[PDB]
Amino acid sequence: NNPAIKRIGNHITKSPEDKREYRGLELANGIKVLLISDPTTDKSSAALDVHIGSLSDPPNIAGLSHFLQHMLFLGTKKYPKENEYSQFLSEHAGSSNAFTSGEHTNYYFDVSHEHLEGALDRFAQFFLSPLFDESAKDREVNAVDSEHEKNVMNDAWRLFQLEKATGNPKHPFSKFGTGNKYTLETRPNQEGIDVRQELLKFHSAYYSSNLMAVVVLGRESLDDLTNLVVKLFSEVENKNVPLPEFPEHPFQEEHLKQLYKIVPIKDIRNLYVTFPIPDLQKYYKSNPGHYLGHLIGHEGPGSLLSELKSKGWVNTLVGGQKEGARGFMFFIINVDLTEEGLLHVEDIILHMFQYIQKLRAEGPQEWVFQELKDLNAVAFRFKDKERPRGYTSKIAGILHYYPLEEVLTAEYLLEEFRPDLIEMVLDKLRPENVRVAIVSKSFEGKTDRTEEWYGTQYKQEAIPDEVIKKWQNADLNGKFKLPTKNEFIPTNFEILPLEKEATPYPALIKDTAMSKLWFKQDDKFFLPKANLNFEFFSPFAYVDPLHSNMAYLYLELLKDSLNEYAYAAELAGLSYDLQNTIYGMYLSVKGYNDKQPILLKKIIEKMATFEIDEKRFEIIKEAYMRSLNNFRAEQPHHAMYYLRLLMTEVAWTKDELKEALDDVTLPRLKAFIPQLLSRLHIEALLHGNITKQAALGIMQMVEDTLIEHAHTKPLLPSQLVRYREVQLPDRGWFVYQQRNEVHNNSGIEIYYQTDMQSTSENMFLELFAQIISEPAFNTLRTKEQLGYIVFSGPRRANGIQGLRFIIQSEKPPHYLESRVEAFLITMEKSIEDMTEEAFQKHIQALAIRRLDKPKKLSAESAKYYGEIISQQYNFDRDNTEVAYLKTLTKEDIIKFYKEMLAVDAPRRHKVSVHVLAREMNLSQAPALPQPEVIQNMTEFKRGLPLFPLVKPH
Amino acid sequence: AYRLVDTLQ
Ligand SMILES: [Zn+2]
Repeated sequence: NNPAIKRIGNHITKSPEDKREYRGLELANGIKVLLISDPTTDKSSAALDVHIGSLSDPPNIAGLSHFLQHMLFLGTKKYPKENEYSQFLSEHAGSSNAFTSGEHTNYYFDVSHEHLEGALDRFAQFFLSPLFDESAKDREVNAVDSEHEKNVMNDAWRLFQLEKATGNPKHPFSKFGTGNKYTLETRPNQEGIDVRQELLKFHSAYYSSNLMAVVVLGRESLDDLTNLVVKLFSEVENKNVPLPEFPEHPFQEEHLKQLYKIVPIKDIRNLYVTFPIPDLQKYYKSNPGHYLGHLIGHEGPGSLLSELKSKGWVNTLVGGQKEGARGFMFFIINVDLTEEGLLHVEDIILHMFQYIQKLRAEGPQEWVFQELKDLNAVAFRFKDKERPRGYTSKIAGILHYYPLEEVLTAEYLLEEFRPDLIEMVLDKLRPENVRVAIVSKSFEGKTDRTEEWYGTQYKQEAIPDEVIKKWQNADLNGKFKLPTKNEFIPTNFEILPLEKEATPYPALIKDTAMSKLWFKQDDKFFLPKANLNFEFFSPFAYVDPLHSNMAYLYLELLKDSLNEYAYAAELAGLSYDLQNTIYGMYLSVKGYNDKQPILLKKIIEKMATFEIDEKRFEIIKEAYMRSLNNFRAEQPHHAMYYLRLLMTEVAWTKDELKEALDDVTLPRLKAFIPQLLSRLHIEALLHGNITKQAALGIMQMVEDTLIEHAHTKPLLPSQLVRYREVQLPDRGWFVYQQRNEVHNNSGIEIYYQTDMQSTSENMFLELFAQIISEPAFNTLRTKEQLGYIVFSGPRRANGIQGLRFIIQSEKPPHYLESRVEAFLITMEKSIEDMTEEAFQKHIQALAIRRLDKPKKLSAESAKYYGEIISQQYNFDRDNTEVAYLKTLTKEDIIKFYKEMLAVDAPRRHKVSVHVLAREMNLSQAPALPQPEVIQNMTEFKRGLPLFPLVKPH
Repeated sequence: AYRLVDTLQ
């Protein structure tokens, strides 16, 4: 036997398509483990999930377990350097993150496959001896504060906390989990708390092996992975901590039959209906709540949504079970509201209860369960191979809930038909345990309560006994019918043999005036799926703000019109994306190849013969107006949006679109559509389980459907225009300044434009960014604590590129600027001082990043798709660019920096976007020139040259 | 249709 191992699990049930090998085990100290051996993987990975989270925070230090999560990255006894962990990952093509929920704290990384042990050794120390360094603590409290700051004016986060504030205040559910400077520093200081000791005590009390689950994925054998995990994780102490449990629901009697009227930040209009329920987690083999969610949340003919939409009351609906914690759950039915729907909330809810009564009247349906089961089994068998980092993180969470042997299957395979459970949950969905919340600007000034953590304005009322009784008497409405058999359920899963003329990259198999067809039969994944991507080119989609508006409305009305039909396909693993672009339209159809030609045909047919329902036009127009207005409530880092506007030849602002929108009439839209479709060019990628002849057939079916119904003719080659990037002058510095009216933080984007994309320019820029990537985070966030959001990397647009920095902060942008410049000098010196081997590690790390193989079809499709829509068509880019990268020296990167990037660089091309807050041993910052302040974007663009477009490969 | 956590480092 082995004393360090309590038990090795039996065979871990997996898909027969899954070539990864698995071993489950439990260590002597109680840690549940899953080992995943993948000898092909480019990146290895591990995750650990501790079954403790913010619900276990001390009542007097809100945010403590989340603060602890940040602090674990900042040094341990074995590895005391504050950024040892993150630096090691960066230098070895790795990445890491962590999250805290109510009951879990989950930590994960990936890394180059040959450096798993080194990454895992550093990771393991988090759970053994963190330093909680006193200086680290005082700095990092600002990252958490800034994290909360960004959430404060976010409508979703405000509602999340409001639900908690309106249940039983004595229940742990009411806790504020994020924490901030006040809860984590200021108040603790006022009350004599040694926060470092509190962190040490919480870690000591709760970071117990018996509450932990670890997952490791690597190229190593299952035996080698076993020895690794035993080696590193056997020393975690078992303190036999009881798993927290919350059997009493936070919503008791006095919290039920309540109405909440809420003022949002954005101009949004929503209704939230919720019912307290028992914890259904244990019923995973039958899943009664999913069955009810499927039915109540259905969007097909006869559904709840269909009738509410027909009445003109709501546009979208989400229904089903929602997690609480061990011991409690919620069942929800949430809808957005039209203006008319806001006046008919009572009637909307009556319809909800009529639908529920129909479920009660028909009884549980085994055939519905069977579909659900069948679909889940197909989904499991043919699941796309996951990226290691997300996969390990997900399994570590669910190891706490299922037997070892079932961790892969448990969330998919359904086994038991349980009409007793379906009825039991259905018996909870009654007017006497309903909570109702309306979110609307119309409640502005009419509220009398304030939620303390976010400031949310609301009013709480008892629902009148007469309203309840009316809902209790809901009878059958003839508009409500159960769904019928889902005919999109796929049955043909045959993988076509690999054709003799098959190619490693997409081949251009059709090149006509009307269409350009790129094709690749899948030679890697061998799942019965395909991706069909189409760009429709028409200059008429973006000619002016009006036409851009009409393009948008057209496609939104089309999706709205197809919804009832497309929903069945979606349940059956067949989806589509349809959107307007600056060049025309984009269509993507993905999923099981079987029924895929049928959905595609329907989309093009509907496109080309579209007739608009006037009521839907008016509703969707009003939603779009609000959507344009609501951009005002987006986050300051806005900065990105202004830079895009500034740097692109043609771009309509949100303001211009807003103005043009009133001029969108039904007559005008009806005229626009045939004009849009009259002349087109189509560029397509058809990629997956499909032959050349099926691909050619699909392409021509799309053309013929347009030709037939819309009389489409080809666009002139010259009309296939692409937009250029503005060309900044040597040594120029421009600043554009605006104010964010909603958020009380600044945002900045700094762009150092370099030159057109090419092999050499690409790799100079990418190597530099690789070298500065971790240091920028470490310097600008960890040390200087300028904000939660600190980003650096290549910016690529319209065939041009450069280096960008994005920061969101309480500090003014002019200050942010001087800190980024101080940082840039630090990096020049750091590049001078680094060893030739440190330099080569960064080359190798970038190389691994660029060569990492797609694990699934759509990831491979997206790479080819990027080559196609950018018109570079460089399908072998990675090998070619990496071969050149390996050639680079320190002097090359120094010369590049000195020529293009240094403050005194002869070819420095700098543009800054400064977004001001609503209310508006540090290294030496260099002196900066006076910027030219941009007053008018049009004038700015007029006064500068435009770059060329990049030549196709 | 059928069916908030704190990051980062
Ligand atoms: Zn955080």
